[PDB]
Formats: sequence, structure tokens, C-alpha cells
Amino acid sequence: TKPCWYWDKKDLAHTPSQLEGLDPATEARYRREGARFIFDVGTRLGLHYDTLATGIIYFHRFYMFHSFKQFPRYVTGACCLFLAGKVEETPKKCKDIIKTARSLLNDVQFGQFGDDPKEEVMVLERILLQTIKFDLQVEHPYQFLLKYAKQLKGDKNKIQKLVQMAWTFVNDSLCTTLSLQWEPEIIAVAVMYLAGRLCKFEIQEWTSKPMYRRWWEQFVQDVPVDVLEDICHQILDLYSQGKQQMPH
Amino acid sequence: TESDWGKRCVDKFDIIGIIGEGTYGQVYKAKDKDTGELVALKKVRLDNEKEGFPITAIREIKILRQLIHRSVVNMKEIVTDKQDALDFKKDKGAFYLVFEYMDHDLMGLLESGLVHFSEDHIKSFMKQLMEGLEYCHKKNFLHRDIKCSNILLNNSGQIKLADFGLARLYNSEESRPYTNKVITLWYRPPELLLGEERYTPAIDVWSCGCILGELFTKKPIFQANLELAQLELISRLCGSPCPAVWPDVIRLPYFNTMKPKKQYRRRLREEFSFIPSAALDLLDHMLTLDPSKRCTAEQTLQSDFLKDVELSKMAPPDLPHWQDCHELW
Amino acid sequence: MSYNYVVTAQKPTAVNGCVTGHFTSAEDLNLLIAKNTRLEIYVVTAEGLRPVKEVGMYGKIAVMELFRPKGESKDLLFILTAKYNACILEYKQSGESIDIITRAHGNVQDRIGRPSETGIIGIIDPECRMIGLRLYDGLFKVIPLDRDNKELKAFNIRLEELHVIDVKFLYGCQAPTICFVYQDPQGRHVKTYEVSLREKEFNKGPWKQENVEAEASMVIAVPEPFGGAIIIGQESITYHNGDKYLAIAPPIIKQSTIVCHNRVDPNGSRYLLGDMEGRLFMLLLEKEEQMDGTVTLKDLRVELLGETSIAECLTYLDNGVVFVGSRLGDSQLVKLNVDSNEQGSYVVAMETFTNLGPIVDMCVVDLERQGQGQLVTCSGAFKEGSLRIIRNGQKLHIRTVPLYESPRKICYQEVSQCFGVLSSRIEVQDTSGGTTALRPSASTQALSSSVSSSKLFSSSTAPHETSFGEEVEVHNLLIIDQHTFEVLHAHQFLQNEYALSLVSCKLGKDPNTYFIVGTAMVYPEEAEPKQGRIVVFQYSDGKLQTVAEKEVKGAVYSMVEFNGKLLASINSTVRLYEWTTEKELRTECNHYNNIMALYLKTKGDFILVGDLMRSVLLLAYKPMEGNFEEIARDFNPNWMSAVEILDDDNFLGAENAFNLFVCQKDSAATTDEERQHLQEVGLFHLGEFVNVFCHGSLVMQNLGETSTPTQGSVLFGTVNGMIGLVTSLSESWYNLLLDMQNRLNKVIKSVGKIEHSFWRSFHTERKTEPATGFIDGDLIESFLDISRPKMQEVVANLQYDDGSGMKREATADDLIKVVEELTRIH
Ligand SMILES: O=C(CCn1cnc2ccccc2c1=O)Nc1ccc(Br)cn1
Repeated sequence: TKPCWYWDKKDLAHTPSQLEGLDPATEARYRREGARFIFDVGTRLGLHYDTLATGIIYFHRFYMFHSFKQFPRYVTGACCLFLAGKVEETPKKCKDIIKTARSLLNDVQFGQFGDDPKEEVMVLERILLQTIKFDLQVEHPYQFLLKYAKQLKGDKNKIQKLVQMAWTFVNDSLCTTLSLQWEPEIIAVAVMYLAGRLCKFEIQEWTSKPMYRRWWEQFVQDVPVDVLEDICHQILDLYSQGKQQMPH
Repeated sequence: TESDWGKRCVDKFDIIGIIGEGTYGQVYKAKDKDTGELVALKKVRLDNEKEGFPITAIREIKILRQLIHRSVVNMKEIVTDKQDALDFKKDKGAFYLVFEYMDHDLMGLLESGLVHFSEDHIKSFMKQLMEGLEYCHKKNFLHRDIKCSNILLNNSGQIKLADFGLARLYNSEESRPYTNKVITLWYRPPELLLGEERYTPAIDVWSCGCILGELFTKKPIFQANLELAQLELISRLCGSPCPAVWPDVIRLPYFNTMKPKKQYRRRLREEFSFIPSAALDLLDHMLTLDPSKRCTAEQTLQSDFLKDVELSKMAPPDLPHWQDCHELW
Repeated sequence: MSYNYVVTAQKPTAVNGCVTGHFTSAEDLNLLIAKNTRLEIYVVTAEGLRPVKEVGMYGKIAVMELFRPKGESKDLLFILTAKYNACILEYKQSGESIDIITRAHGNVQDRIGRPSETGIIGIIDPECRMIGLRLYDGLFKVIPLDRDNKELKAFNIRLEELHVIDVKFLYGCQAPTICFVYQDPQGRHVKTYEVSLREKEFNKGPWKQENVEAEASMVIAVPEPFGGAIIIGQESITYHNGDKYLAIAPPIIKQSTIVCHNRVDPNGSRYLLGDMEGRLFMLLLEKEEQMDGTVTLKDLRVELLGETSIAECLTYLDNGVVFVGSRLGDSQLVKLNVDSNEQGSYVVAMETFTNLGPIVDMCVVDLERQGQGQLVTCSGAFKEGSLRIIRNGQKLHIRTVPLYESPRKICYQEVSQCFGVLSSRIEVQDTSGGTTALRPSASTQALSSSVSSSKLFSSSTAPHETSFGEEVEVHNLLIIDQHTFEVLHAHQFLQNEYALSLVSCKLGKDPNTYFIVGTAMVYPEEAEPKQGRIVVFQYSDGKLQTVAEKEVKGAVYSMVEFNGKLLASINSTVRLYEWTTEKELRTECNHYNNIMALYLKTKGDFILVGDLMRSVLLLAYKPMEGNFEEIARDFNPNWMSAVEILDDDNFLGAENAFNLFVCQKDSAATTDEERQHLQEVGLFHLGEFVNVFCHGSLVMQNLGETSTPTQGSVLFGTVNGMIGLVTSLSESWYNLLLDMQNRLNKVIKSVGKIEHSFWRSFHTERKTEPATGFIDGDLIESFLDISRPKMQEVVANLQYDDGSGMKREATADDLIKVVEELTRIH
């Protein structure tokens, strides 16, 4: 019926890129640069947050089936965003994506697009669609962060601080392979969990069940803390490696 | 696995013929070589490459893999031409969208004059249609092109909706700008004639009401060539748009521009006095000028006309296939 | 685009309706006979009819009635066309000048309405206060007959009874009153309503509802001496007036269905009745005068008079003469005698008016070697069945060959100097367990005979029960001599086997020329036949032999010879068979994308297929590959009655709605989709039902007979007996003739003031599109009949194009020559 789009962290040491001699750090770097490229180009084009995420999910899935050494990442990124725009009904002309890509990329980077940038991108759509197995509908942590936050009752300012911090953690998680490990529902809970720990808030009290210390179980069944903490660990690692710090 | 779409080749189907000219490519009848199942293949051409894969097909792939209803056509898979190219840049092969084959379409059955629908046939037909439309509307999808051609009918009496190329998501919260001229004129709602662009899911209800009437006359109700004349025909029957029956009509862009010859009174019940009462009430409510006063899909299913229809006793149309070959003297 | 020309070689001969009255003068007795689109006016003499006038109308005549409102000296005529064009007409004569006056005109079509099963009904009040029209289910339209309604505007009264069988305006009522038989789930019923012009609604009617015979078919309004109504069914005749109820159920009428009724005595004492086997009856109203001075209806009696042609309409003229208007056979003038003849009949034949009847099929053959060509037609139905040989010798010479059974398909075998004709006759289940024919006919009067011995379906085990009295068709292949038209042989097919297709061809390397018949096993249970056979016959030395048979899993509707191979349509499948050296049929290739392949035509390696609902499909044989290919399909939904190939690119079709169309390959190969599209390029409303298209002409064209601008000759036969010709034009010739039509339509006065452009508009219940690509030859050939002032008016400012002179003005005399040339094609 429908394809399976989730792997185990251990499985990512056997990506096509890893097996062509790319080391884990480099593939992680390539994934961040490609995702952030997709984000920045689309933000400049005025694209909805779901359109940016859909392109990023297409991107991350693509390089579970192909190698970074044979498919230049910024071409792949541009193609993903181009398709994402049509899927999410925020369409853009390919020439406009190329234009914006030039502004944000240095000359070496825009070299990946070769002599004919639009062609290199449009040609890739066929490979992208077959690679993503024509499963175009994607759900993102954002909708669940809002669906779950709407069921919290309490100080408006305290909850809004929780939502915005968690929203920032979602945007940051798009640079990682978490999109390939955990369903979006879990991500939304994980980011709520992280924001709560950082803000010293006890979300259990805003839920319909104030003595249910595992508040996330009323939104996402069968999620151990082990998972929510692995996710938190992975999100904060990005901040520690970079010079950036938690939003608070 | 069954889910790995886009890889299997179209070799796996014996092409029987062409069952129609489509938007993005032609539609072909075919038989599966392995199972013998009859299927329908919609050709998608990426060879134009102006904008790559056409969005009309992207919408139909995106939506129909989410929608699972008996009255909604099932896309079975997507298959490709033999690529025959090691390099993906050279490849210009097309993609085929596999669908369950349906024996007939409503337009074909009515246009050839070959069918007759009894009340119990119409009940079975409309219950399936409106149940499917309900499933779609509850999933926040708008068909946006309901016409007799798009309503497929199997010989057993099963109805399936099938052209989701113009279908898009609807938010009751965030009103979004949309494409005004989205439905065929014969089945287009008055709001879209006056240019709402903020259309509700009640645009599809209007279309089905036109069909409800059409199944009782065997002729479409509002047949016109230009947008103003349609509004005139609708007005002759339903009454002229006036703020008294549609208080927000003044907000629609073309209300002052487009006006009928007169401020007509509604005659729908008079000109349809030959219809059963249960249906006339369904028609009257479905062909309501104000989309916020027009009935919902669910409300049609909870009507005296459709409420107690049991679909286990499906009703095939007459569909004579012999002794119509030779006319009786 | 493409440019074509359609002309009428023989006008419709079937009588659609006949009425009598005082239309031409308050003094003369008239007979108005309606043929499709044609009105014939006669005056009743002691010997026969005297013709006085014939007019055409731009419409099929659906209603025809004569009435005389207070203040008029003579009867006026109401005609409603099938496209809902209504009018009131008057005859006016000024010495030698006869013209028809349009007193009122209008189109009464409703934007919304369901067309009724029993068709348009029109009736007029005995006081001529209103015209009643039953056009749509659930509605009654009343046209007030006041001097002020010249637009024939009318109002609709809501009718609760949705399924109406028949209605008449009753006599002897205080208000206008209708009597109608209707059907609802509880059976059939007779009901009455009063009609109020003041209130524009129905009021409760004079006499109570009675539930009537399940197959009650016709309503007779009996005149005031009796009053009330008579209801005719399948088994019984009943009279209902107030509390009075009578019922006679004589066993004689149960045998054949009664189709028409007419009044003999204006007092109502005697009525004529006719049935589908030609039997003519007299219905007698036996009076009984009470001492009150009142006259009551005592009893009803039915008496058999004799035999006429199966009649659609009957009218009693005067003295002993009745006019038998027939749709299925020759119309007749018959005299009723008081004394029976020695055979027991009171009916003797006076005149026979030729009716080409339903033309089921036809072939064009030069039998006399006149270089001209002759048309042999499969004409008539049942006892009126015949073969008609037509040659263009100024009139058409028509020889008639009676068969007394239904002809279905005709083909010509020259090697054997004979014709093959497929026929079916009606037998009835009799007490023996077998069946008995109602009369001897061609298949029983053959010199030699044979019956099929095939055991293909003999395994049966499928039960089909028979009840005494039920009808069955018995199908035969007749071998008929081309000179004497003697039935030399007749082969009866298997029980419940229908013969649907016949071809005479040689196949493969076989020297022998064969008769090949396609059949279908028809059981009353099946929706679509699932068994059939293709059987090869050799007519040799006065005997038909059975060369080979091929079983098929369906009905073989059409077979055509394809370059020594056999092309056959079995249900949805189109198949090509090869004829082996072992004299058996072997399948080569198949095509399956059809709903029902009803019609096949070929030209070279190209095949045109006609479908029940998918219009026309161009299919091609790829000899290199040994299979079929779909060249181009028409995607407009049309129900086909006949198809023809005009040339390698243009294809002609006939719709069940009485429409013609032409499709051409797009001839622009930018995209594969464009090529695979047959573009409707010509659209035309003919007004006739075309059963057969045949290539040929009856005109003599050899040794220098001057040819014409038009190219090609396709002849078509129709249900109403009309024979016509479709030919092609050059772009220049079309625009000249089209521009001339628009000029002629402004000049020529139409009966009923019907717009010519409207009449020829393509028309189905769901579409009306203006005509395209076709020149109405009958309009063009009418230029020669308009007065000189009108001719010169037509040619004013008329310019030719694409000629030796790019722009050339036209005089009246130039066009008279052009049209006279066009009169030679027909
Ligand atoms: O089009 C049909 C019904 C049959 N039909 C309808 N029009 C025709 C026109 C031309 C020739 C054949 C046909 C013909 O066979 N079914 C269908 C359509 C889309 C999908 Br997805 C699945 N089934």
C-alpha cells in the first residue's frame, strides 16, 4: 500500500554516500548545507513553512537512496523545492529558483548546476519522483505542535513561549536525519518536551489530566522517554557544535 | 513491494485502445498481463518540460493516494515507459497513472439517449455520489470539476468520482485566494459566476444538484455558452441574486456588473413539479443561491430522499444492450 | 474543414398521419395526408382523390388537426413540429394562384421538462376554445385559441398523473373536459379533468375514475348523441360515460394489436379499427332510446370487414371509401361493401399508392446493363415486406416484389445471376409444441429449400419455456433470381437464430464465390447475445450447400470483405479471418475497444467502425505486423444508425436523432493526440432515420454525359422511404452555394414561418448546434421554382471566388444553369 520512510540511526552508516568513502561528519555537513540551502532559497521566494519542509524531506529521503558524490546537493535541493512547490500548491517557476540560488551560492557552488542550471534541475525531477516512490503527501511537526498546543490551557504567555521555542526546534531539526527516524507527531512532542525542560515548565498541569506526568501519552501513544530524549540530545547537539545557543 | 511506484514498466499491460483525450495525456484501456484485470492508463508527458511534471497530475497523485472510498476511483499504481537510457537526462519517457477501469461514464449514457433512470436508480446513484463527496469534503478536499463526464458508473451500479485534477485543499479557518473559473459552465455555481475566488465546498454541491435535476429530465438544466447567459438561466429558475436572499452578494466582485434581465422570482418548484417531493426538496436546497444557505453533502444524505436508501440493493441503470441494435416497427 | 452536399432523390413516402375536413373551401371535402416534413392536400371525388397542393415544412410533422373556430367560413389547420414549432395555417386561392397562409406561429418548447414515452399528443376542444398539448411528463400545456394569441403563447397546468398513455377532449361537457388513460404502479386508469382558461388550472372532472385494462392503448371521444369515451386495449373495448359502463371482449381482437381508430358516422354509431396484421374491423354502437326521449348506449359489437395494409392512420372519406395510410406498407384506397364477396370479405382494393416502407438495407446493381444503375431495396415489414427495384428512367420507375415477410439485408452475387436476401417471418407457438405461420411467404414458397443441421449449440441444457400464442421470428436466407425475382431457394436457420449480416465474396485462393451469413442466438433471457455463428454457403445448380461454419461467442452484427479476408464484428470485438486451403475460417487479428461494433466499412487497409454509443472509430490493418491499429476515434457521444466512408480522410455518420455528421483526420501531425482525434467537421439535421449508406448513382454517366461540380455519390435509405444522396464540393463551390442559401432563406417564405437555419441545426434532447459543412440541396434546387422578381433579388451583390476570375458577379440566369446542373446528380 504505502511506503516506509523511517530508518534506524544505525542504518545511516550504510547510506550510499557512506559506502562511497564519505565519512559520517561530511554527509551530515552536506545534509545541513542542502537543507539550509532549500530553506534560504524558499524563504527569499516567500514560501510557506510547509513548502520548505516538504522540499527538505524530499532532499533527506533522496540521499538515503543515492550518493552525494554523484548527485550535487544544491541541484538536488533546488529540484526538491521546485517539486515541493507544486505538491504544496505554492508553485514557483524553475527559472526563479535558479535566479535566487545564484544569489545565495558562490561561483564554485553554482558550478554544480553546470552550463545549463535550469536543465540540470528539471531533468532531475524524473529521478526525484521515482526515488520518493510518488508518495508526495508529507506531514510535518508544525501541525501537531499547534494541534497539541491548542489543548493546553493556562497562561497564554507561558504557553506561547513554549510554542515559539519548540517551533524553533522544529526548524532546526530539518537540518538533521530526525525526519528520517521518527514520525512528525513524535518530533512535535519531543520539541514541546525540550522547550518545557529549558523553560522550567510542567506541561502536565495544562493538560486535561493534571496528574498524568507523561502528558505526551495523551497526544502520541507508545512513545518512551528514551525516544523523546534521544531526539532532544540530537537537537541540542546542533547548538553545541555551532556557536549558536538555545533560543530561550 | 506494492508501494514502490514509478518503477514497474508499462510492458505489464496489454493496451486495448484509447478511452479518451485527457488533460495531460491520453487515457487508454488496458489489461494487466499477470492478473487479467482491466485498468485505465492516464499518460503523463514530461517531454514539454516547461514546468516538468504537470500539476494537474500531481494533485491527482497526491489526493487519490489519501482518499479511500467506494465512490472514489482508486489509483492502483504508476508505471513508466522502458527508459532505454542509462543517462537520466536523455530519458524523455512518460509516466502512466493506473486506475480501475469503469465500464461507462454518465455523459456517455445520457448523451446517446440509451438509458432511463427510475427514482430508485437515482436514489442509488445520488447516495453513492453524495457519500463520496462527503468523504472528500470531510477530508477538506474540493473536487472543483463535477460534471457528468467525471462521474463513472460500473455496469453493476457502482458510482465513482474520478477527475481530481482541479482538486485542492479547503480551510474553513484561513480563507485563501483561489482560481475563480474552475468548473464547467453548465455545472458552475452562481458564486463562481460572480467571481467569489473565496469559494466554499458548496460549489461542488451545486454541481451535483444540476445532475440531480438532469437525471430527472435527461437534459442539463443550465445550458449556456457564456457566463452572463448562465446567470440568466439560473436566475430564471432559482431567482435573481438579490441581497434579500444572499446578503453577501453585494460583496462579490461582479454583482453590479453582471445582472439578469429582471429580478426574477424563484420558480424551481413550479418548473420541476414532475419530480418526487423528496427529490424536489433535495433539488431546491442544493440549488440555493447563497452558498452559506446551500445544503452540505451530509445534509443531503440525511434527507427524506436519500436517508433510507439501502445500498446493498444497488440499482443498475436500464442500459439496454440488445434489440436497440434493431429499432422496433 | 470539409464541404458536402445532401439532396433528396425520392421524397418520404410513409404516411405519418391523415385527417379530413373542409380546409381548401367550406364546400369541398379534403384529405390532408402528412408524410415526414411533407403535407399533401387532396379533394375527395367520387372516383378517388384530386390532388390540389403540396407543401414542405422545415420540420417533422408531429401534430396535424383541422378545426373551425366560430367566425371562420372553413377549417384551419394546426401543425406542431417535432422540434416544437407550432403554427395555424390557412388555404387561400386566387384563381390559379394557390398559397398557404401562416395565421399564427410560435415555438412552445419548455426550458425544463421530461419528454413523454408515448410522444407528443395534440388535441383540440370541440368548441375550438383551446389546443391541448402533452409534451412533457407531469405537465399539460394549454394554448388559448383566442383571436389575440397569434404568438401561440400558452400556460402549463400541473398534472399529478406523470405517465399518460393517451388523452382526448370529450364531447358534451359543460366545460372543456379531458379524458386520459394513465399508468401508475397500481395499473392503468381512466380519469377526467375540466380545463379552466380563467383559472389556468384543472377542476374535478365529470365522471369517476375506472381502472382499466393493463394495456389500454387508445381513447376515443364519442360524439354527443352518446357522449363519453371508448377505451381500446389488447383484449377488451370499454365505454365509460358517467355511471354507464360497458365492456365487450371478443376473442378476435386478442390476436393482433389494434393501432388505429376513426369515426365513420358523425353520430358516433360506427367506428373503424385496425390491427397490425392488416385486419380492419367495424365497431358498432347499438342505440336504445328510452321513453324519456333520451338515447343510451345499449351494447358494443365488433365485426371483421377484411384486410388492408398494416395502417398507421385510417380515414373514412365518403360513400364506401376509406384511406389506409400505411407506414410499413403501401397506402391504399379501399371500398367497403354492404354485401360480402364470395370469400367473406367486405373490403375491395381501389388504388395502391407506393410506399418504399422502411428501407432496412439496399444494394446498387446495373441489372439491365444500362450503364445507369439500379437500386434494389429491402422495403416494408411483415406481410407488407417487399423488394423494390428503382431506376431513374421524369419519374422513378419502381418495380415491386412482394415477399409477405420482413427483409433484413440484401447482397448481390453476379456469378450466380441472383440476389441473396435475409428475411424473417413470424410464426406462433401452436398446440403441437411447434409453431405455425400466419400466412405463406417467400421463405415458404421457395422452389427448393433447406434447414440448417448445425450441432454447434445443440448441447443446450439451457431451458427456454414456450407458452401457446407467443410469437417467434424464423430467419431465412433467400436466393432470388435477378431477372424474374423468383425465390429459387430458401435456407431456414436454427431455432432462435437471427440472421444479421450477409456478404457475397470470394476469399483467399478460393475460386468459388460464396454467400456468408452472420447470426446471433437470441434468447428472451439474454441482455446481449453470447452465441452466434458465421456460416459459408455456396449457391450452385439451384441448391445452397453449407461449406463451413465458425462458432463465435456473440452476435455477428456486420461482416465486410477485406482484401480476400473476412472482417466481422462480434459484439465488442472486431475480427479479421483468413480463408484457408482447407475451406475453414482462421482468425488473424482482433480489436476489442468497442461497446458494440454495429457497423463496418472498409477502404484499402482502413476500417471505419460504428458503435452503439461511441460514434465512429478509424482502424487500420498493418500487413507488416498482422494486427490492427487505432488511427483516430471520434470522442463525441453519438448513437449510430449507419456509417459510410467518403474518402481516405472524410467519414460520414448517421445519428439516431435524425442527424448527419462528417469527421476528418486532423491532417496536422504536431502531436500524436491530434492525429488520434476525429474532428467533427460537418453537422446537419436531416430529419430522417438513415438505415443504410450505399455508394452509387442511378443516373447514366458513361460516354460523355456531362459531369458536375460535385464529386462522389453516396445513396442513403431511411425508415420513412426517403432516398437521398450525399456528395462533396470544393471550398469555392461550397461558399458560393452557402452564401446563396443565406440569400434564399431571406427571400423564400416558409410554411409556419419556421427559420430554415433552425430546422437544419443539429439537434438532440441535450444539444442544438448550428449546421456546418453541409449544403441543403433542396434549398438550392428550389431557386428554380421561385418567381423571377425573387431570383434577381437573390443574385444582387453576389460574387464568386477562386475561379478564372477571382471576383465575378452573378446574374439570375447564371445560377439557373448551375442549379440545373445540380438537378442531374439526383
Ligand atoms: O471512460 C470510461 C468509461 C468507458 N468509456 C468512456 N468513454 C469512451 C470514449 C471513447 C471510447 C471508449 C470509451 C469508453 O470505453 N472509464 C474510465 C475513465 C477513466 C478512468 Br481513471 C477509468 N475508467
